[PDB]
Amino acid sequence: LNTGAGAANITFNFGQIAETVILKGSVPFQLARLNQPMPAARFTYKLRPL
Amino acid sequence: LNTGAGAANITFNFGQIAETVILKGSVPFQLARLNQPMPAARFTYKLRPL
Amino acid sequence: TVADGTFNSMIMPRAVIANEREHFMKTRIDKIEHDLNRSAKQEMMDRQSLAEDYNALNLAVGQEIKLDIATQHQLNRLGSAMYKADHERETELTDLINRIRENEVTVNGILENQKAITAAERADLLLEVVASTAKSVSAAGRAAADGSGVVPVFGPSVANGIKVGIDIADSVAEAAIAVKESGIITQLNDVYHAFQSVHVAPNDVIKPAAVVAGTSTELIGNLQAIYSRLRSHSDIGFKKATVGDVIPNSYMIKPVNSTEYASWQLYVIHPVQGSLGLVVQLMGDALTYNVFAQYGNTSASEFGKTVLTGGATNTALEGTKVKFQTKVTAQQALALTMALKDAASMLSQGELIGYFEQYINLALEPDNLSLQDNMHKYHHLLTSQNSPIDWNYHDEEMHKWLDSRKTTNYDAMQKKDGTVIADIHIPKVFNDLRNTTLHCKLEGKQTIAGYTVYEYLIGPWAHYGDIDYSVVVDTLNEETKWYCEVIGIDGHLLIEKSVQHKPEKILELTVNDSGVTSFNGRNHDRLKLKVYVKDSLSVKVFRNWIGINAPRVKTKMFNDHIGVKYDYSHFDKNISPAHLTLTDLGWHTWDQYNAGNWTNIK
Amino acid sequence: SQNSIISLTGNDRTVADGTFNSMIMPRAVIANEREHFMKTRIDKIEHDLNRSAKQEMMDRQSLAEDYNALNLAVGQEIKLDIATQHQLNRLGSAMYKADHERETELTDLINRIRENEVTVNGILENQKAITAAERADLLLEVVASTAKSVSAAGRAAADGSGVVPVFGPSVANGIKVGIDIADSVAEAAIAVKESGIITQLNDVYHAFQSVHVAPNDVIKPAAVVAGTSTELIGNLQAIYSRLRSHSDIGFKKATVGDVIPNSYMIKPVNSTEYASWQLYVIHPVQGSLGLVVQLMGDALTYNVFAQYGNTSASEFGKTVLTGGATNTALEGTKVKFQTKVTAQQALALTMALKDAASMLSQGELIGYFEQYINLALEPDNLSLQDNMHKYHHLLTSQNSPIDWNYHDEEMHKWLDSRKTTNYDAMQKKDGTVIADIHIPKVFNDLRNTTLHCKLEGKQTIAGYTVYEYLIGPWAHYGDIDYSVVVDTLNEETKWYCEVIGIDGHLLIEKSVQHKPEKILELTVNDSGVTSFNGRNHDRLKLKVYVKDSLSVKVFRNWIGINAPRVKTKMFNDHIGVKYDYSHFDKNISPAHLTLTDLGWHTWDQYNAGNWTNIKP
Amino acid sequence: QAYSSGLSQNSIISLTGNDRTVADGTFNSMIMPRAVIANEREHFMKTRIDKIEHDLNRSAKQEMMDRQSLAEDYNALNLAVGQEIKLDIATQHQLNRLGSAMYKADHERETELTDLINRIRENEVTVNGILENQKAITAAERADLLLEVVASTAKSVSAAGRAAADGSGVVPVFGPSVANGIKVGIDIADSVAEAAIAVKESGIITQLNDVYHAFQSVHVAPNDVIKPAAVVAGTSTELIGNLQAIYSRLRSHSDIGFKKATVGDVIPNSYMIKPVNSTEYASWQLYVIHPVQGSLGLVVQLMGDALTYNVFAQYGNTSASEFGKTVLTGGATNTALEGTKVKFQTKVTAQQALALTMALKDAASMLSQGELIGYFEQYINLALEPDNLSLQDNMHKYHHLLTSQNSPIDWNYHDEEMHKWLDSRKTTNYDAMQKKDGTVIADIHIPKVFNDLRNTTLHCKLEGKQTIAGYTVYEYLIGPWAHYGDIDYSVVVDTLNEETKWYCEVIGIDGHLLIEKSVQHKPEKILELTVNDSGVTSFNGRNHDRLKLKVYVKDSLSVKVFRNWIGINAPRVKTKMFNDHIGVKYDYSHFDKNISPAHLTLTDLGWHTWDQYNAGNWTNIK
Amino acid sequence: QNVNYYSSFDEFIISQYHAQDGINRVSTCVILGLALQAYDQMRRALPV
Amino acid sequence: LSETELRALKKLST
Amino acid sequence: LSETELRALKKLST
Amino acid sequence: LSETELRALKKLST
Repeated sequence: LNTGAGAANITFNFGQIAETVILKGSVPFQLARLNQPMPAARFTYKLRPL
Repeated sequence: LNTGAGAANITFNFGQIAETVILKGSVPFQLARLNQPMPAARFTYKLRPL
Repeated sequence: TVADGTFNSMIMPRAVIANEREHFMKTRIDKIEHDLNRSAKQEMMDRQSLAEDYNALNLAVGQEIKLDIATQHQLNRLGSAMYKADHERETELTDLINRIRENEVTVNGILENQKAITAAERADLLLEVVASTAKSVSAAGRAAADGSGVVPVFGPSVANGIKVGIDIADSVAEAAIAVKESGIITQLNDVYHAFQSVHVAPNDVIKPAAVVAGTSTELIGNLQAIYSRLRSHSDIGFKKATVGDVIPNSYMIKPVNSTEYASWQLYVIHPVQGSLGLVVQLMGDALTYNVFAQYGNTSASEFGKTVLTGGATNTALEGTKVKFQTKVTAQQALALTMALKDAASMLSQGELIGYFEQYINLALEPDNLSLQDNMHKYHHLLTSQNSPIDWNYHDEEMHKWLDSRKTTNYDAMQKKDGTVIADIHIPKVFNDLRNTTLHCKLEGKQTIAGYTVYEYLIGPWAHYGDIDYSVVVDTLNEETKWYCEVIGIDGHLLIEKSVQHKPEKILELTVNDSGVTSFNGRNHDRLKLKVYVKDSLSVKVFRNWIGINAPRVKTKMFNDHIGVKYDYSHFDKNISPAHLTLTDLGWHTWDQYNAGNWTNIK
Repeated sequence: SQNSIISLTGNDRTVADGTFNSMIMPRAVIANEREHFMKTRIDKIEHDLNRSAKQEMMDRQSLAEDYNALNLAVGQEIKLDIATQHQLNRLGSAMYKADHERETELTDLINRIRENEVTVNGILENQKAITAAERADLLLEVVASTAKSVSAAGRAAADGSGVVPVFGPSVANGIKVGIDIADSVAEAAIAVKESGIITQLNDVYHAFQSVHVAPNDVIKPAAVVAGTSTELIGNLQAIYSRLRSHSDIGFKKATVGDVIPNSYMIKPVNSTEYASWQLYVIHPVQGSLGLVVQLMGDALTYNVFAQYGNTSASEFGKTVLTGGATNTALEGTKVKFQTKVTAQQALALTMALKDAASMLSQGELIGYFEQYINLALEPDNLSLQDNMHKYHHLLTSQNSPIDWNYHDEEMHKWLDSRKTTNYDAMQKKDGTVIADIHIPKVFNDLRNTTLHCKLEGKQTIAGYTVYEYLIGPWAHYGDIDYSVVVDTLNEETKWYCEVIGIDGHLLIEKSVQHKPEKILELTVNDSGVTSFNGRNHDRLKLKVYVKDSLSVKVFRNWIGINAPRVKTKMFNDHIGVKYDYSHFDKNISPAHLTLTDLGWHTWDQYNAGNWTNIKP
Repeated sequence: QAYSSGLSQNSIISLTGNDRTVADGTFNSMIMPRAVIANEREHFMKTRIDKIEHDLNRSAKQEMMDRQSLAEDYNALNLAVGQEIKLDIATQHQLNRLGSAMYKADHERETELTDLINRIRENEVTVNGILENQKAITAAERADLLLEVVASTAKSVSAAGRAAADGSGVVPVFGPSVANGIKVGIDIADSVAEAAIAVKESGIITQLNDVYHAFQSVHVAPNDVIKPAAVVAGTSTELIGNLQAIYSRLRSHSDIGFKKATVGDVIPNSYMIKPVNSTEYASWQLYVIHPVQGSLGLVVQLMGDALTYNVFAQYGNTSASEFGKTVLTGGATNTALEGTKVKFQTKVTAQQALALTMALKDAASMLSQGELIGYFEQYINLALEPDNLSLQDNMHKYHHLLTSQNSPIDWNYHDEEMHKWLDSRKTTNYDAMQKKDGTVIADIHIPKVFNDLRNTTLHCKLEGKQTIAGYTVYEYLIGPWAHYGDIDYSVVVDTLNEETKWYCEVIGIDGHLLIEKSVQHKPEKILELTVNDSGVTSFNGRNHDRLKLKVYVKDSLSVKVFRNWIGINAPRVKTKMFNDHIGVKYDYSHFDKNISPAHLTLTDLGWHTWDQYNAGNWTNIK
Repeated sequence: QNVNYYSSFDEFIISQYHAQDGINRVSTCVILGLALQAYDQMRRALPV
Repeated sequence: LSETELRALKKLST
Repeated sequence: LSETELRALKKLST
Repeated sequence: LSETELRALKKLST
């Protein structure tokens, strides 16, 4: 929950051991790697923790 | 290194014995043979010394 | 009813940018349209009169606008045309907002019960239940209904015949300085040759606004939010010419020797009215895009940091480059790019190329109904609060970047030549479009008892401070009396001046950080000014900020528009100056007047 | 082969792209949105070049003074201070100028034919195998016509200003549409209400575009079966009589208080499928009959319907001519367009296309049709073009399948009834004062209304500029008055007016500049013929000679309101009575004029040439 | 035997491929050239746009109103008997409208070329480096680089860019627009009275009406010419000489085009013949181009995949055929083919049309039939260069060959022959009409004063966009001269103020002359010059090929300059070639200098040399 | 649709003969006549 | 010049 | 403004 | 009519 004036950035660390992680959101959201351009909002993300 | 006002032309002669010469640059550069149009800047060139 | 296939090729969208004759034909009618309404011979004539009116405003030292200098006159010609076209669109939006509010019950029924139909059909239905002046949402109909002011500005025609190379060497004589002021530097000449303004009609905006709207209040808020973003980008476009840099040109890269089955296209859009750019790549049936910032660019790269990604685009492709000028905003172009990506499988390669190029060059919506709906849905998303792009952050950063460039260029030129030469070539007064002291010539098509009515809309203000409004009236007859009416929510104020050929101050207003003013004890976001003149020839209105480079009000968004609602229903009512009496002038609230007669008090 | 019409694509119905045959294939201007957008922009540009909205606003005050100075009776005054009347005058004045110029060019063509009737008769009789277009070229060369091209490109080049079709949306730009009074019978409130039109008139203008047919179009149908010069001239006059009557009806639809329908095309919502069908509904504003064309596959069907006597439930009236079964309830996208051809011209191509339905591809059928309706561009297929002109003559001739006189008369009665119904309805709702503002009863028909025609002069004789105005032909009978307004830079000037008849002319000298001056009063009988100095005439020529002129205007006024109509002349009526217009060309030199020269003088008094000095 | 040039040509790759037919629904199909004359929809749309541009800049209502003022100005020049331009006559007024518009476009093009020379000469070191370093790139690419190192106002060589950069005054003259509403065929029968002659003078004959309906002027921009000029240029001097050589040929053709209307003959019309019922894979096209501004014509035939062309002289025809002698042959062309005829107006010169025809002939095997049709018709009808970069360069190389000293066509011989033939036609038509009608009628319809564009007394209206301390600067370029004799220049100034103080400045190589007149609404003679047989004049002791006139007016409304030759039909000067331009060089860099009338004292007026001034401050002497 | 109707086969064959490309139209009409001759005999024996 | 402008200008002159 | 109109208007004022 | 032309013409009349 964000109570600030502007949009915030939350960093997620899933380690390096797990092979695949699937992220689902209640609403479409934006996720990108560190220092990488943000994509358009979407419901589901398939990521490699490494 | 170019310390002059404008762009400079550097002539490369690789002899006539070598069969293939491959040129790679730190940044994309322009290279063309004598009396040939200069292409767009590329990282790598494959050349025949003959 | 199976066809032979010849008809389907005729309705197939065409590659306007790639085909040269199509690109030659469009430049010609855009030049003709600009010369039809803005004549170079006429503009050069009114230079002397405009210079006198600007000098007669009695501006403070360091804020004077000297039209005798060639650079300032050229920037005024661009600014006045750009500000005029934006002013009509804001006036049309205010009129549309009024009509929706009178028919809220009928509008609400349409929005609730017409979710199935297309966006264009919903817009046509909405414009019919309201008594809208323009009831066509098609591109052909919009061109017919468009007026003279809203015509886009053609840059190359503006910078024609202006002397560029004037060389005075180590001479400080008054005669030499006078010759120097008559010319413009080469940099400004390249700026105008790559300048084309884009002004979006309210009828085009209603389709994105009504695509997901459920109530009349939401529809009005969506319309206002889009025009808040649209007006902000128009300011950035004018400031780009004010600084001493050269604006980039949009271009398309095509293969030098294209193949039938292995062709590719790369589009780079550099909207002058915007803070972000778009790069679209078409390789086969795959479409990729990247949104990049137009600020912070180094000398080596023409692209700034990319803020939104839609794949991988290779801007180092080798081929022929064709320059073109966009007729849509970055948000409008991005909306189609997202829509085209989704429908790439169901669309032919020729359809992908034709639909994209027609929209950027001619502002033509695709004939496909499914494609049209998705684009307008994406247009709403990009202009909403949940937009993937933080427009406020990028608009503010572009403002900061442009200010730094002006200081760097002015200081660089000051060292090379001097202070006097730097001021001629880089005027510091102009700054932003809404900051600049500008005039808006008014057209009047309504006559009440021999008095022609000229309408001007004060605000909305993107800047805060103190603002003064002045009116100049030219008439054929001597010793006339003209009246000024300023309309608000509570009432109107009537003024009689009876002075011609000179500016006369009619209003002084104070705007706070929220872009609202206190007019007779009530908060107003905008006001309507009507000037009544008998046998008029020209009526001009000047606006002026007391200080230079007024600070900017934060751009309003959807939530800000629904939070506070202002009534503009009173802007339609007018008075009859022929029947005015002495007691009628002054500030008078509606409670005093009888119903329908706003000229004479009870 | 058996078919005379040969499709550009062969029997395989495939034409390779980039080949010459594909390059010359017709284009679907209506169906293509790029093509439709381009045509609208060029049309608007042409209208704004010749007619300037900023100029018409400035000239409003000058025109209002002139109309009041005519001293018209109560109930017949034209008040241009009212916004509704000013908008109606703007549309009517441009409409009448275009019709006037077309009539003037027709008279010159008739004179040229009669001068070389021996050569013209030889061309018509000897040569019958050539097409209509080729026959027109030979006739326009044998006669020394100023315009010698029937091609669409040559016509547009030589069309000139004043005949450009009026663009409704440009006229309606910037006018106030909504004003409320809220029960305020006051001088100030009534003055404010008079400044704004209502929504109905705004919608009428956005669906308005006039059609004016050049004499070079009329000549091809006229000479398609003509065998003599008299038949050629009689056919030319018969077509233009029908065109002028339809043009009058077009203006009357704006005066009566209802929204005119808009022509549209219905095409399937899904593009690029197997099933292909198109429906065209043409509502000609300048006519009394409409057209509905349906093309399913290679099958073409049409239905001609009456534009009068229709209930609010159905836009279409009764069907007066049938050519198949057409379904107007088809669902799809609707694209609105403005027709640039008359109903007869659209009908002529529909009959020709039906005959060659199986001999042409669908793209050819659509492209040829849409180019004609939306651009007035005749088909490039010469065989198809010849058949269309043959049907155009048949639709005009006495053997026409459509009784045009009956339908035109019904349209006039229906429009008059609608005006009365709308006036009574608004009278009850608001009041007499408001009703008169919005539905003026003074305008009525185009040639019945008091109207002004600005004149352009390119001929200067000894420093005097000649402005030519053609009086007549008249479609109404009664008493008519003509007035002239002359604006000149000089403080004091003398200008001359001349009226040419069959035998002699009348010379008038006047001095009053800015106020209108009455020049000629005439009485016209039920046959549209006036008695000008003992000789029956069907039209007269009025020439104004002004020195250092700036503007010259001619005002036409009928003594009584709603002048009764004259039955439209047909081919048999035109060949019955012949009038000579060869005298409309001769001029006079006001500089070399004496007091004895002024007045009514017959030709016998003058010498050969020297129509100024009366000494023989 | 067809003419064979050994010109080196780049290889050309077609969009259609090996099978020589484009695939359906491809990007190549969308960028293919397509016919504009053959298609009716395009040939109609382009005529409408061409007419619109003419009415925007030149309004018939304005030009009709200015007739009274223009007639007074010509009368006030006090010309000798037999040399007076009487604009009260309709035929003379019509010819003046054509002459004034054509001369204004030619003057503006010459002005831009003069500035382009100045920029090149200023940046000679950088220009010389580009020419010798970059000899392998295309001609269009060389032009883009050259226009960038110099601070050219128009830096675009693309067709869309050229159209935008072009302004009013260079728009081609639309002939049908001029001849609209003018009375034709006024008939007075055996009447010699003053009233009858007054009516006769107000009309024109049918022949002049036909001439105007087939007239369309062609004016080539300097940016178009820079590409042919830089194909083989090695130094800056060669490039400038090539630029001047091309415009010398172009200007000579413009004078001939005006001379065609002056004579009593009707001008031919360019037309295209196409099959009545075109059959796939059996189509053919025949193009006949009669350039108004030229001495030679072109016939191009496209049968199958074969391109055949013929260049025919436009002079010496016996009226039995519309083609003169053949000067250059490129095959066998059959002009007796039967088919539909379509009339068009060419927007390119004969030298430009021939260059593409030669380039297309060499590329016939490598290009499909449709590409040849599309590229030819686009260039002839719209002046649109082919998108094929290799084909465009080949066209420019041929364009240089046709203008160079080693051209296969002797342009000087044919241009001179056309002048002699046109003079004979005027005498024959005048004598024939002097017998059938009277001498008075013959003078009205065939005026002797109108000979050619740079011989007839013509006016040129000046446009002003530069203001120096309240004074608007109007610029007129005196010269170059194609005729030798004595030439007088007059200036007409109209100002809203009752009393006005206006100045005239004439700039030469060494110094400038400043004059003050203070006379309104009447011509004032400024300069009288004597031009020798080589086209140069002695202005203050030095040879000048051209001068610059700048007029300074306060609160100006219209400034007109009148050019007048002492005797009618002034003898011509042989057209300069590349060698002539290289041999003698004149410096035009001083034409950019300006003065400030407000800061002018009485001693500064007169003739002063540059050494009397400081750097800058050319208004006030030391 | 889009055909003409004739009272007799005599009228049909003569009308096609006088049309453009008549010599190759009558050849088809003759085969139609023999087809119609077979149709008459077959249908009279087997009425349906 | 428009007719309104010419008439107004003439009145001013006299 | 045309030169004809300007000269005519100048004469009226003077 | 332009503003400068109208202003100049009014000066001549007065």
